Order: sequence, then C-alpha cells, then structure tokens
Amino acid sequence: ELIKENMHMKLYMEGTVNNHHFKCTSEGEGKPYEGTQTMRIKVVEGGPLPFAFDILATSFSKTFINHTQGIPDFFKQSFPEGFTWERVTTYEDGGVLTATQDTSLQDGCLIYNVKIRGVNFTSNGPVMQKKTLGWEASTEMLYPADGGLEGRSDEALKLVGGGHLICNLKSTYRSKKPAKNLKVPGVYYVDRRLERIKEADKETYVEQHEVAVARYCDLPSKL
Amino acid sequence: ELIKENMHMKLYMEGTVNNHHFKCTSEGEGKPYEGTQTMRIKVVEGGPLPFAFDILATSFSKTFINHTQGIPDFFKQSFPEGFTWERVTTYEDGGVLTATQDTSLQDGCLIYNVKIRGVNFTSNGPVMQKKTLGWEASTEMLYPADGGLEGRSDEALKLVGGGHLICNLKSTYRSKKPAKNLKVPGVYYVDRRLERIKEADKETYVEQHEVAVARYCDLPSKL
Repeated sequence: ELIKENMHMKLYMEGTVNNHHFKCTSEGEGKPYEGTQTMRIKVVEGGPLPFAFDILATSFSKTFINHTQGIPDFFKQSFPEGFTWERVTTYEDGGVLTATQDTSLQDGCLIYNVKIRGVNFTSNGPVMQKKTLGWEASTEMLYPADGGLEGRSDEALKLVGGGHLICNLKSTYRSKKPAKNLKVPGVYYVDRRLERIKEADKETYVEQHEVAVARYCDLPSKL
Repeated sequence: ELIKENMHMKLYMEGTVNNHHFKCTSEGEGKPYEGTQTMRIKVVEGGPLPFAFDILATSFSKTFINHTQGIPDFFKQSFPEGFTWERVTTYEDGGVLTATQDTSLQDGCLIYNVKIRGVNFTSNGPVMQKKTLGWEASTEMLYPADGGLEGRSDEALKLVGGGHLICNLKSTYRSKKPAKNLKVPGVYYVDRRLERIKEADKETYVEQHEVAVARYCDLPSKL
C-alpha cells in the first residue's frame, strides 16, 4: 500500500519563540501501524535555543498512530494528497505556542513542513530558564468538526525539583483528499507517550521517540 | 474497614448559574472498589432549572474510583477525616462553572456538600437553550501538586444536531488527614464514564450513573 509497515520521514521547521527566530530539520523512521516512531532532530539556525526544546516536542506525526478497533484512520486515509494540522498550546503560566503544519508524501517518504510562533514565555519561567524534563504520557480526545477533525488534550511538562507545568492543546486536522471519499470516525481517544531519547550540545541535536494508540472507551455502559 | 464493598452517600448542593439560584439534594449507593455508583438527584429550589442539568453532572464522588494495577488511592485513604475538592470548568463558547466540595464521613454514610457558581452562559448557547445530550467518556490526568492532588481534563458535551461543545476542567483535591500519613501516588489517569439513567419533570429529578477506573499508562516506555 501507500502507507507501508515501515516509513521514513523528513521534516523542516521554522519559527520564532519570544522573538528568537530559529530553524530545524529532522529525519525519522517508524512503524505506522505499530504506532511507534523515532526522530533525529537538528537545530540548523538560531542555535543554541534560549528555551526548552520540550515546547517544540509535539510539533515534530499523526500517520504513526495505531488505529485499532476498526477505528477509521482519518490520517492514513487521506493519502496520497495528505493532510494539514494546526494547534494552539496554552501554557498555564503565560506562554502560548501556535503551530501550523503540512504533511505530504514524496518518493515513499513522509514530508513535514512546520511553522511555529511562541509568545509570552515569562523570562524567569521554567521554559526560558530551561528547567523542564520531558512530557508525561497523555490522552487526546478526537471528535468530528466542520468536515475536519478536532483534538483536545491537557499535557504535563515535568519540572526540575519535581512538580509539573500544564498546558492545554486545541488541535484541528483537515484532509487534502476530496471530502466525499474518506470516512470520519465518531468520538475517540489517542493515548501517547513522547520521550526524549538523546540530546547533544545543549539541545542542538535531539532524538525523540513516540508510541501512540487509538481506542474507543473500553468501559462498560448503561446506555 | 472504613470504605466497605458497598457504601451509601448523601448530598446537598447550593449555587447560582447566570444569576439563577437553586438547590439540590441527592442520595445513592455504589461499589467503591469496582468503581461504580448510581445517584438520585432532586432539584428542591429554583426548579425547573433554566440551564441544562448536564453542566452540574460532574459536581454530584472521587471515592468511587476502581484503583487498578496497585495504584495508591489518595481518596479512600484520606478517611476517616475526608477530603475536599475545588474545580474550574471553562466552556469554549463562554460559560465558566466553578465548584467547591466537602467529602466527609458521618455514621458510615458518605456526606457531600457542594457550592456552585456559573457565569457567561450565552442565551443562544446550547446550555441556556437546553440542547445538550449528556457527556462523552473522559480521561482525567492526576499529578501531585502543592501538598495535595491536581487534576486536568477536557470534556465533550453532546449536542442536539450532532457535534460537541468542549470544556476544560482544572481540579484540586486536598485531603484533611495529616500529611505523611498518606502514600501520594505518581502521575496517573482515570477513565471515567458518566451517564444519565433517568430524568423526570424537566430535569427536576435525575438518576445518574458513573463508572471510573484508575490506570497507569499501559504503553511501552523506552526510558
């Protein structure tokens, strides 16, 4: 098929957080049906970043989600043309991070193009002070809206000294495939874990891994 | 034992939404270790409510969580003294509903007291127009913070017409038992499902059922 059991991916990112312009590239391979992936990321302009790389983690891959219970896969289905996503991440201590993304397929390779804008990160806050330690696992709830798909989740960023800092994520995903074609699923949930595997030279180079699984609610119901 | 395989509960609630005062009482039973319960509510003042009863659903019992995979139970352990909770719920279309609660134990029966404040529900909104149809299943994330517990989730309220209204839940769970007495757990999640079983006389009487199950993330972790 178009989406094989193993996929390479290539990424290019550009953006400005608190006015510091920057640019990244990455290369990754994953298993789309397993829901596993790995990215090796290079900060190729504006390094070293004056802020925690972790606020960029969730912007480096929806094709790599294990869809199970015959849950229609909005993302896999929209190939070959691809899909886009855009998101607002609202941190509880001021910072807002806006991301827009295009996803495509050239030469059997997945091609991501990402723009980022981060504003209002307090200068003494744990993001600008580089005091974060990766993300906790999370659940995103997905529901049909306006022909596209909407996503919502709360994320917990781990802190130095223990304790977490929370942010809220509103995501929107739109397919580039003709509408009539693909089945949009009902309401569903994606459990994910995003781990930093390796970093070198103050986060100039980062390795990330993600595992992700789609599920209905496994619980019994009186309705 | 203080929390037995069966437990009865009783509740009293005061509050104001969009200026309109009201009072509820309820009573029910459940199986605390099996994570199940059923509560029968009577609106006793300000009936029948000008807003949808759905926005009060989650204010009517953290003691009835089936803590699986040997996760320490902050809620059951706080006994006999009991625990409080406070919560802000923020709807994506205006309204904010904010709540205080005391869970204490009096003669083997669980006694809840709840205060309620809602503002900015727009008149044309599905809440004041009463065009909601219950809640979708939900995942809450819980993380320890400031000598207590904190919870976060996003919820979907089903709407007449299809489609959903989203809201964000920020919670704080403080226990009244002295501090090092308790084994406070790490970061974890609750898969909750809350369902209307029965309504009567335009939501003047409401039967409500909940199934909640605590879990760790069951995804592999490369760390």
